[PDB]
Amino acid sequence: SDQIFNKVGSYWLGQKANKQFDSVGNDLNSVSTSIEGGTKWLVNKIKGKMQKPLPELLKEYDLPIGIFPGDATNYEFDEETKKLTVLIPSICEVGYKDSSVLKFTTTVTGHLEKGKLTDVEGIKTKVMIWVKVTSISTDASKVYFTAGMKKSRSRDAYGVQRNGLRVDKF
Repeated sequence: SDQIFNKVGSYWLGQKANKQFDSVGNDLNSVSTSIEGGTKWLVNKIKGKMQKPLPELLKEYDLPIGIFPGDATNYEFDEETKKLTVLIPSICEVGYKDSSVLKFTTTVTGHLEKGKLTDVEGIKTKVMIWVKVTSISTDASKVYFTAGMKKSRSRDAYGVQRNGLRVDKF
């Protein structure tokens, strides 16, 4: 004797959805460098000309001090800097009871103007206070040493009158 009935229902549903966000990246690139090659002389002719009549002109755009050796007083300027740079052959530190001691660096920068070179960057000068911007005011003729009349030196003898030796030349 049977009348058994067990119906089981089955439902179906399918949730379909999709959200996939990703992000695209990017990177930066910047490579740069530089060298120096202003001095160029494959010939070694021992005289302040090298191979071109240039060095006279540099000192010519500069003041009549010529510093002393003729090696220094080079007239150059940088591009990015736009500050003029005078090349001194070697770093000379000159000290005497004059004041104390003065440091003349090689590649010094400053505001060069026809007549006077104002505000340097490399020449630490102590005449009374130690300052690295004490500059050389010249009247395109007479010179007033780096400080501004604080040290009285006559252009007459060799331009700038102090006993220093830029240790690059003998």
